[PDB]
Amino acid sequence: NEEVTFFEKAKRYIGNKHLYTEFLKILNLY
Amino acid sequence: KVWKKQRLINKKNQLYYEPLQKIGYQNNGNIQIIPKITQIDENSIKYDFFDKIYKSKMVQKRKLFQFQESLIDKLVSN
Amino acid sequence: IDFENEDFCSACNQSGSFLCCDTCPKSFHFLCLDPPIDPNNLPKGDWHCNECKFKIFINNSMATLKKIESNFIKQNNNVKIFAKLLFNIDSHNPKQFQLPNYIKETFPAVKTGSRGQYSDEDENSIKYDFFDKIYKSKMVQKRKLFQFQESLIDKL
Amino acid sequence: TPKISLQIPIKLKSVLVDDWEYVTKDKKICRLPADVTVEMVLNKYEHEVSQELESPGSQSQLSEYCAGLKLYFDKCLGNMLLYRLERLQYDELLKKSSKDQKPLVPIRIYGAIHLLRLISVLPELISSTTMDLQSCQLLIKQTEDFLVWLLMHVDEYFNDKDPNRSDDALYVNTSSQYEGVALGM
Amino acid sequence: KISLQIPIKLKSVLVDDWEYVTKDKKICRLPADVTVEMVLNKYEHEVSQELESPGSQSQLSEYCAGLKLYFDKCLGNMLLYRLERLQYDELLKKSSKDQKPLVPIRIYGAIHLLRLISVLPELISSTTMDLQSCQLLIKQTEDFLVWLLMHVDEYFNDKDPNRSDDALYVNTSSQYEGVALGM
Ligand SMILES: [Zn+2]
Ligand SMILES: [Zn+2]
Repeated sequence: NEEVTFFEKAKRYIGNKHLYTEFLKILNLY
Repeated sequence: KVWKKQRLINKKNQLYYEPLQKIGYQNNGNIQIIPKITQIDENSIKYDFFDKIYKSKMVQKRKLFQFQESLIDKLVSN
Repeated sequence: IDFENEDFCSACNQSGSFLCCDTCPKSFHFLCLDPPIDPNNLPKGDWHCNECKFKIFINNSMATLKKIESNFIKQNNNVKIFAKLLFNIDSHNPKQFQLPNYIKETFPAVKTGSRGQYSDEDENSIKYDFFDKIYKSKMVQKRKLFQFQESLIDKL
Repeated sequence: TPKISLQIPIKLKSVLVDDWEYVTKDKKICRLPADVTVEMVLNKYEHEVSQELESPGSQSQLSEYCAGLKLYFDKCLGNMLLYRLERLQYDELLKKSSKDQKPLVPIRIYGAIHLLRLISVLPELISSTTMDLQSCQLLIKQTEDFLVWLLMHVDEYFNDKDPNRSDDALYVNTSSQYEGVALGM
Repeated sequence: KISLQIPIKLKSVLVDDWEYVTKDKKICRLPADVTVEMVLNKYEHEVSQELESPGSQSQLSEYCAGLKLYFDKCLGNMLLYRLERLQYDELLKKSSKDQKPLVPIRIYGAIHLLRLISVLPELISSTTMDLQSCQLLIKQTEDFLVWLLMHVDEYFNDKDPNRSDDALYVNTSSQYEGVALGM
């Protein structure tokens, strides 16, 4: 719910695709 | 402990492997994101991070629970 | 090559009135097809088993095979777990049923015959997080119930 | 390609061997349709599991597993699950559904005995493919969990309670045509 | 033209070394814990325990002793990077001051053995050896590589010398740098 909103806000704010890939890589490493 | 990343095993020789299971496959930290390097999708990692978060909150709650229950045992002993 | 068709129903290794393929020696009873065939309505033309159908459609090309199976497993974006298996059914011909081997040798008083006789002597994410939070709330309330039972038995 | 074994408890093999005698010697067939289809029991199980799982990922695993299990029961029910005789019953429902102008739905009709058969034959099926090891072990674990639950709840779906009441016998005695076709006449 | 197909992970380990004794300026800590002799004795012991044919084990022990002696005689000539040569010389000085003639096999680690193996194709193809003999050598060293890759994380683990201890590598002082590189 609001966490889907979290990840959509991230996808929009971080903006570029590559940087969102990097965010997800960090998240997966954790 | 040490590294979580391979080198660039570039060319034709490298083998990309798509998983058959996307929720609890762990396998490495050498992931490759798509719409032995183990490909995965964004929603999968979404689920896996939610799993980490909720298991972590559950185990934190359980640690507080065992803490408080040992506290209550040592209190009722008194 | 005009090969010989198996006089035993390849699905049930028994003889009878069976339909046979023109590209492989496999022959099958009328009831063994999936779904089984009606003998009054026999197909007009060359008849083949499921294996030959797959062999001619994929044209024995591994690249086309991998392409189609990849496309199908992508189509199983909700049932991906059983995708690899489900892609195997529609490629091969049928066989009859026998329980596994280790199940046979658990009890000795049961025996088999050569005939097969056995005798005794998106919105999904919202829903999933909702299930998460509802079960978590239930569990923390049950923990507080544990605590309250404890506090009442120890105060009383 | 991988090598595995499924550690089934013994009472399940007992139920299967009892079904084996009732299907192979005494000529009894699954009373089609049963009152409780496989759809009902599988929806019941999946509803009885995810309400015990905290994590969203485990629940997604559960739901995908149950959906794939229904799909596999349907796709295999007529191929390799039924013995030489009862395939007549399958062909009978074949004709009936051909006259009904409705696509075939094997789950909403049958009982869970051929589902238990599917579970039993799972080893060779899953081993015959090139599946990687981790997913193999995970699906094995899921099957073991399902069989623990089924062992807990055997009697609701596989016990013939009050065998003096033949109307609750999951297997009806075969009519003359069933043995006429089963003996090859 | 013979070719030796090392597994990829050991190629990565070799390149990792090739950086370590290059632009990070570390060297191999000596005497290491697992020398060459312990490696090969363990290999031969484990493989003779499973092998039943006599000639198999004869060629096994022959390969072992031969690789040993050739490493022993070639280490000084062509297995050392530029930066390491000084440590080599200092070891010779210490041995000759202590009156124990130097054996490379009882001081040097396994990474030099991987260096040797990686060289081996050129070593053989520069010669006039028999085709069957060089072929059996390739098959043999390949089986050695396999047994080594089964245990690759017993020897080639990473430990970051700058923080805890006893990493496979150590750092050099600026004086050692100056003498070895810029003599
Ligand atoms: Zn047949
Ligand atoms: Zn055919």
